[PDB]
Amino acid sequence: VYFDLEDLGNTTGQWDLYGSDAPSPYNSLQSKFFETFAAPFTKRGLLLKFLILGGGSTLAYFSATASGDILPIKKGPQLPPQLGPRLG
Amino acid sequence: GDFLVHHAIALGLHTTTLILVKGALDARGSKLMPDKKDFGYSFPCDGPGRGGTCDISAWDAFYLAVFWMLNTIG
Amino acid sequence: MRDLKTYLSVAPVASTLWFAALAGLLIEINRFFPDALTF
Amino acid sequence: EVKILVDRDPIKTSFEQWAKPGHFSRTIAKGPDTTTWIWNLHADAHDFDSHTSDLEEISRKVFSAHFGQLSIIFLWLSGMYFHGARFSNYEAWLNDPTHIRPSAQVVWPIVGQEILNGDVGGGFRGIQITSGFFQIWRASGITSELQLYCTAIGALVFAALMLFAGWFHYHKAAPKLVWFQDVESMLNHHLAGLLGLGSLSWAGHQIHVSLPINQFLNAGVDPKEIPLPHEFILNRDLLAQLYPSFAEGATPFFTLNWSKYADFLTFRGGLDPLTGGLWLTDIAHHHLAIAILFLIAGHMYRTNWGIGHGIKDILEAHKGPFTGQGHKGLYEILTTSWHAQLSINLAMLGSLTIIVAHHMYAMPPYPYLATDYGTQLSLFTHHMWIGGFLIVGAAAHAAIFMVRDYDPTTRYNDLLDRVLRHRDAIISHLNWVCIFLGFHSFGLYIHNDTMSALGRPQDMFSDTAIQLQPVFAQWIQNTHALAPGTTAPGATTSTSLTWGGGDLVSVGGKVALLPIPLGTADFLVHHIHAFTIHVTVLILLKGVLFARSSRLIPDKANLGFRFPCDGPGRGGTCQVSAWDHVFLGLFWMYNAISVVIFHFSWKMQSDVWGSINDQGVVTHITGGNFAQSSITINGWLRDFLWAQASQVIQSYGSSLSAYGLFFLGAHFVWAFSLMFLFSGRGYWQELIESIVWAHNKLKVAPATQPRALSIVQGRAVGVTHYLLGGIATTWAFFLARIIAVG
Amino acid sequence: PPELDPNTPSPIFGGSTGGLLRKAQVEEFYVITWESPKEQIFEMPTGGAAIMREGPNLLKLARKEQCLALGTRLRSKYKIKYQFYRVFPSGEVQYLHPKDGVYPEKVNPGRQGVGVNFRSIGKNVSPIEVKFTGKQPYDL
Amino acid sequence: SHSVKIYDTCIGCTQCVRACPTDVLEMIPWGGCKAKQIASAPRTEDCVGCKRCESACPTDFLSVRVYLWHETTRSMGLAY
Amino acid sequence: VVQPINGDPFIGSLETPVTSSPLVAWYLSNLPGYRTAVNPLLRGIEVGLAHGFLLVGPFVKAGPLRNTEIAGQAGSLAAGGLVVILSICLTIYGISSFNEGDPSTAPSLTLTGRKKQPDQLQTADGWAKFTGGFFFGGISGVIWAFFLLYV
Amino acid sequence: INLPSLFVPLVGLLFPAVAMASLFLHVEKR
Amino acid sequence: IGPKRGAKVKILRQESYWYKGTGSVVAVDQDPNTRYPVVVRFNKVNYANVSTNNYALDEVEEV
Ligand code: CLA
Ligand code: CLA
Ligand code: CLA
Ligand code: CLA
Ligand code: CLA
Ligand SMILES: CC1=C(/C=C/C(C)=C/C=C/C(C)=C/C=C/C=C(C)/C=C/C=C(C)/C=C/C2=C(C)CCCC2(C)C)C(C)(C)CCC1
Ligand SMILES: CC1=C(/C=C/C(C)=C/C=C/C(C)=C/C=C/C=C(C)/C=C/C=C(C)/C=C/C2=C(C)CCCC2(C)C)C(C)(C)CCC1
Ligand SMILES: CC1=C(C/C=C(\C)CCC[C@H](C)CCC[C@H](C)CCCC(C)C)C(=O)c2ccccc2C1=O
Ligand code: SF4
Ligand code: SF4
Repeated sequence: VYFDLEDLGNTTGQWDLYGSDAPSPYNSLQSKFFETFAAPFTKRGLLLKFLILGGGSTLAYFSATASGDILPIKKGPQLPPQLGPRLG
Repeated sequence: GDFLVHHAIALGLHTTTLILVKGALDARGSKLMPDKKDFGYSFPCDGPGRGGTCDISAWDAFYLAVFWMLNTIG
Repeated sequence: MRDLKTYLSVAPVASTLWFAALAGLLIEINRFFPDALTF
Repeated sequence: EVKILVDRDPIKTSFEQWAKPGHFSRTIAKGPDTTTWIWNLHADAHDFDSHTSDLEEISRKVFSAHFGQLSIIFLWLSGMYFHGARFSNYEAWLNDPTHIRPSAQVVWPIVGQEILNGDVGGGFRGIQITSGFFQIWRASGITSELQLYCTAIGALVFAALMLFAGWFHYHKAAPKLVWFQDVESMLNHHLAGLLGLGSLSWAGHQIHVSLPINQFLNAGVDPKEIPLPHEFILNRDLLAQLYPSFAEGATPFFTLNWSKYADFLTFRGGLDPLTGGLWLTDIAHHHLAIAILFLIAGHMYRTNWGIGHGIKDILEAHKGPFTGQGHKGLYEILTTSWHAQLSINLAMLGSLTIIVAHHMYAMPPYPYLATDYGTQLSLFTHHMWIGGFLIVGAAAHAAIFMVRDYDPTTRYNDLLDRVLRHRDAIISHLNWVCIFLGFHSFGLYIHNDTMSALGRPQDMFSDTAIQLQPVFAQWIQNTHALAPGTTAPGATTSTSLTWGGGDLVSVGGKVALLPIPLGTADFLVHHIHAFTIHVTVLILLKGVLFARSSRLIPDKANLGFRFPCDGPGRGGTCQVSAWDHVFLGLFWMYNAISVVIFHFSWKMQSDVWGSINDQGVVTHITGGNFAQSSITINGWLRDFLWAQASQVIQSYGSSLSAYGLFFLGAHFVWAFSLMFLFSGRGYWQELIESIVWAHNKLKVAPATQPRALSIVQGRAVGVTHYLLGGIATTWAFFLARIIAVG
Repeated sequence: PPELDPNTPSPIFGGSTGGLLRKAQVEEFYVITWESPKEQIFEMPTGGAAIMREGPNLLKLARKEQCLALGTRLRSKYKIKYQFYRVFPSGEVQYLHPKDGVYPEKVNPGRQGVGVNFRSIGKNVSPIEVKFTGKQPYDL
Repeated sequence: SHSVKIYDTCIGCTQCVRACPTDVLEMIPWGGCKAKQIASAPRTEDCVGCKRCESACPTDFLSVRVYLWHETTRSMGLAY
Repeated sequence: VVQPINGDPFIGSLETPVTSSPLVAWYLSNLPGYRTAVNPLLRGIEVGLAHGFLLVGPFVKAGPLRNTEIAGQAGSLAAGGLVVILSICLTIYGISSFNEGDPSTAPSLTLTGRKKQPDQLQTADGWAKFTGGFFFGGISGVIWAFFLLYV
Repeated sequence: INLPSLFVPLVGLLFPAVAMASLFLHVEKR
Repeated sequence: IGPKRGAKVKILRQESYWYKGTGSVVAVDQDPNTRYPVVVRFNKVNYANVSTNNYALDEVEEV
């Protein structure tokens, strides 16, 4: 009997497929490191300010100082340019 | 050469306006859908009954006419 | 026989015979008077 | 108790029903109220299910209709042999096959159309044929128009006999149902009978007519002076002088000294280097062995005695832990549903035709076929299309079986049920692999086009850049080339000169076959093939698995196989029917086969076909341009379509001008199809109302009230003109190009 | 007085990929019930064949239309009667069909008209006459 | 939810109620036609808008009319 | 062999040797994303570690500088750049999906049907800490691959 | 080059990302 | 009441397939509760393949 009004969670099959509530199997001191070093990135509102502005500034720096050895578009034309079809 | 393609062009003008005039003048209703005005300019259709009614709205006549206008200007 | 004459009158059959006769006529006019551009 | 069971005089022969359009259908028979009647009459003509529900009476209809088809084919062959006899240069072609162009059609002089009678050689003027009949008749040892005349009369007789049998087995002696259901007897009689006695008796002609006459042709003696075929039967010494095995007669056969026949029964392989085709001694030995296999295979199933299986026993005995009851119940399904039979047969017959396309190009079975580039490009393309159409037909009647014949209460089957129970897992998986294939095949081209446009040819997927070598195909090639000395000791040379290795064969300065190289470009176009085929199966297989129901339409099966939709609700349900999946799968089949034949045409002109020098300098038709050009879409636009379209668009004023007109005509029909596919019948019915009014104003309206085509017909008309115009365009493009440069 | 809903057995079915999804946990789902005179194979509206049990029969389904499709098939082929319900994630049940104990095909007193306009269709006003009102011509 | 409406030209033949795949419609007693019944649309929140009902209707000019309107997960026929 | 999912033949799924086998169920219940009672922050650190480390490969070895000496540095920056943009996707996914007070939308039952506390990964803060771990983990994982390959 | 190397990545990478992220949150809000 | 049987009536209902055409009166429902009591037959079917329809007394005109 797979129908029950008092347990609508089992009637619809709302089961955790592979969720294991086993305790943390990590180096517990590395945890204190990860919990206090990765901590400032755990506010989504501030992180969005950070990723948006930090990435925007970083993307701007890398593109502003990109050498000609990397970007043909900044290295520029080297050959002499050829004329237009009607002596243009 | 200029004669032939000018009649091609007159074909395109006449056919495109056919789609568009037929679209405007039947927008309120046709015998296949005499209450079309109650459904508005664009609606998907009126279902497969009465023989089939895909592309029966005035919006669809516009949609068809764009192909003919693109043809003509081409 | 009357059933056959009814079938021979059905739209497709009467059409091929009609258009066959037509094609033969137009072909022979074009064999006798070819290349007519005027008239 | 397998026996002949027939009913006497079931249906009276009468013209009464010829006079009554739509008699087969109770709805249609009442006569037209509207023009829609005209179309349903034709759409339902061969839908024998809708005429009668009696399975016996359905089977009798398909049986006599089959005779009708066989009658038509024989009449078709009669004309082919008759034109070879009466309107051809076949007799002249036998003396000079390297130069004279096969022609078997001559147009009457009217309205300037004589220009289609081209200077094809042999003192003849006609249309160059690409069906390949000349290479067949030569390989059959046919030497005169007299022999074709007699074959044409025999074909005409067989056409009458087949037509008589169709009328006979429907109006006079119509087999009972249980006669058709004796599938054991039929399989035995087709394996041993049709396939077996066909290959054996044809082997006899190859031995006593085809081998000897081709030896004289290849030696150089004039066909008018070659001894007539019956002289090799009346006088054995003629045979024995060509093959001394005939001296001992049928004695070495029964004494198991079969190795004595090694001069006309061989296992050489490769191609006869003076003719360009497979060795006629290898072919005759092929039909011999093949005939043996079928004669014994036609003894597998049980009939009026004890030995043999019941096919039901073999099915009911195969079932696993993942499948449950397995193939139980399939024998009742395949003995009561004609569409289930037709789905399998269309699937295999279609697949087999595509194989015939490959095998006939890489192992040219006819003399002087490999160097008639026009015939060979036609044959491969023709059989690809035939194969692809038959395959798409398998999905329709698989879909038709699910709507009409599937019945889990009477004819259950756990294999079919198991697939229906996880069709969402199948279709979603095929959906993802299609997305993977498309990105990692066509997307690489887009990468290349974008890289090449930006001046960065080092970043392309190319043989001179990031290389995608087809290692596995390359490996198989190098394997078969080493088979004759190693894994196939009896074989002298490889089964095909395509097998990456060996040398080359030329006929008349034209290359026949060389090893076909497979590089990066061949890698890309092969993953296009896998992509296009996958999407074709996705659409078609989805159509059959949800033919009865879906989360969107729980009672879809009640709406029939062929219906436009279930209305604008549920967000819109246009094209939910299985029939609409077949409609969509035709476009994708068309897509897939189009690039397959394009792949074929470009490869052959680039890396295989061409002219060989006095010293061996091969000049290919397009000079190896396939490797660097066929890896971008711009390469196919520019170096393939734009360049090879030269011939057809400058064919006017020459005997190839009919291809010029067909090129433009097929473009037209293709564009015309878009009117149907892009619009909808509501627009058209309203338009017709204004037109009907005008007729009423002048008292000229028909009592058969004009209706727009039905929604489904619109789609059928659309896809039909799309395929006809599309394919005909390539037809006119291929023939003009290959006849002008081949 | 609408029927009840206990915990009757379900038909014999091996399972398919066609059944309930997350919507049932979070929005709603449907259950159809019926009484069959004998065990027999029938087609599941979600694909495949199942065997209904004689007597009571409960079946969960994702949509109302799946229920009515199965039920329509129970009356036609099997000549059995059926009902179904809408079940919410709070356990709240809602009887749906046949509404007033009578199938909607047959007239039945006590039913009140909903959506009946007492005029022919061609008498709807023009859209301009209901512009800037919130009504369509078919609402008056 | 889609809007469904019945007009008084209805002859009460019931064909739309039988066609409906989600039980939107029912017959109710009426004095206006010989059959003394008229259609009614009390459950349009289950209405998907297939218009099977209009296909069924015999009256010159439909007595049952479906006006597709605001979409819900019921009108869109979603099982997910 | 092939059973209905959890014995219910009317749930839209199957239980096959791929979905639920002893080895499959073990490996899937051991991934950091199915550790329902452990800290979501430490889950994301392991996730970012594994992915950022994986992303260095394709960028460096296939990028527009793959055949230059500036290869390892550019694809690594491109690898971290891909981690930066993914962290914005993870962030906006949480801002839109979970509110500051909603409970976990994770299953509160088990395979046997008993009540446990839902995975707090499926909450506003539980997501905010997961994506914070991914970003820190993804940047250091890019650097760790950049450390082993070109240092 | 001193300005295109600034505005081309700004209008073609940053602005669309900021716009796509902004619109994703407005359209998903309730 | 209504037009006699076999009367030739012009149809005046605008939304009718036979609008401004004519049909033949089959019967007139004499029950005064019948809103559309005039049954009319036509010689050509409409788009639903129906050949007969009920009309109001004000929608029909003998000709
Ligand atoms: C697939 C079969 C096939 C095809 C496509 C062709 C095609 C052709 N043949 Mg050929 N032929 C064939 C079989 C075929 N043949 C066979 C089997 C024979 C031996 C009997 C011949 C003997 C033959 C000769 C002797 C000649 C041709 C010729 C031709 C060409 C012109 C024919 C023409 O205009 O007729 C004229 C058109 C008609 C007669 C059609 C008349 C239209 C009527 C009204 C249609 C009747 C429809 C009716 C309802 C059904 C009748 C069925 C009845 C047979 C029971 C054309 C390329 C000619 C040619 O090449 O000239 C250079 C020519 O002289 N053929
Ligand atoms: C003159 C001889 C003759 C006569 C009078 C009849 C009479 C009858 N047959 Mg019979 N039959 C005959 C010969 C004959 N048959 C032959 C030779 C065969 C073998 C094929 C059959 C096979 C047969 C079957 C299988 C069936 C009948 C049926 C019928 C009945 C109605 C058929 C009908 O409407 O035909 C009119 C039909 C046509 C004129 C169609 C033309 C037929 C040919 C084969 C078409 C080929 C055209 C070809 C494709 C070229 C077109 C393509 C191109 C132009 C684009 C009627 C009692 C049917 C019946 O009783 O069911 C109720 C039925 O199911 N017969
Ligand atoms: C041995 C092969 C075979 C056989 C026996 C059948 C038999 C059948 N099919 Mg099937 N089919 C096949 C192959 C086959 N098919 C293939 C290869 C496909 C893929 C294209 C299909 C796709 C298909 C669909 C999609 C449908 C069928 C249907 C049917 C049934 C009705 C057929 C009918 O009345 O048509 C009457 C025949 C016609 C009206 C002919 C129409 C003209 C064609 C389409 C154009 C031909 C163009 C020509 C080649 C070029 C000339 C152009 C020139 C005239 C200018 C019948 C049982 C129908 C059905 O409902 O089954 C129950 C249906 O809807 N089949
Ligand atoms: C050239 C036109 C065209 C294209 C590109 C497609 C594309 C597709 N069709 Mg389709 N189709 C077409 C015409 C076309 N169709 C026509 C004319 C018909 C009518 C018959 C159909 C009928 C049809 C059906 C019935 C089916 C498809 C399917 C598919 C999909 C196959 C899976 C795949 O390769 O995904 C990968 C996508 C591509 C290869 C497209 C190109 C991708 C580009 C190169 C990558 C771009 C990268 C990035 C996004 C850059 C953009 C950035 C920008 C936002 C700034 C795919 C989305 C099947 C499907 O959905 O299977 C999953 C399916 O069942 N189509
Ligand atoms: C009016 C339309 C217009 C258009 C289509 C362009 C197009 C372009 N500009 Mg330009 N620009 C414009 C006005 C415009 N400009 C004006 C008015 C200024 C002075 C304020 C500039 C100053 C400028 C600089 C300094 C640079 C460009 C550059 C560029 C190129 C790259 C895109 C970019 O960085 O934009 C830069 C855009 C701005 C600085 C914003 C100013 C433009 C207005 C304020 C925004 C327009 C909004 C738009 C119309 C929204 C309409 C849709 C709306 C209905 C939703 C591109 C060819 C780059 C280049 O040359 O590449 C090689 C570059 O370096 N632009
Ligand atoms: C091309 C063509 C044709 C023709 C064909 C022909 C010409 C055929 C022939 C055929 C033939 C002419 C055949 C034959 C056959 C034979 C056989 C098939 C045989 C068999 C035999 C056997 C089986 C054997 C047995 C035995 C043994 C085993 C041991 C010892 C004893 C004996 C010897 C008895 C036609 C006109 C139709 C049509 C068109 C095309
Ligand atoms: C596929 C195809 C095709 C082709 C066809 C063919 C080519 C066929 C062949 C076929 C064949 C080629 C067949 C054959 C047959 C044979 C047989 C079947 C025989 C038989 C015989 C017999 C019957 C014998 C008898 C005897 C004797 C004589 C003595 C001893 C004993 C015995 C009894 C054994 C075509 C083009 C149409 C197109 C479509 C598709
Ligand atoms: C153009 C076309 C129209 C109209 C085209 C139809 C009506 C075809 C007309 C076919 C023929 C030409 C009608 C006349 C047939 C008679 C046999 C002609 C007799 C005259 C003699 C010359 C034989 C619609 O029916 C429509 C159907 C649904 C999707 C879109 C399409 C489509 O786009
Ligand atoms: S097919 Fe034509 S009628 Fe049916 S839904 Fe699509 S548009 Fe509406
Ligand atoms: S179908 Fe038309 S007439 Fe028949 S009941 Fe429903 S609305 Fe009234």
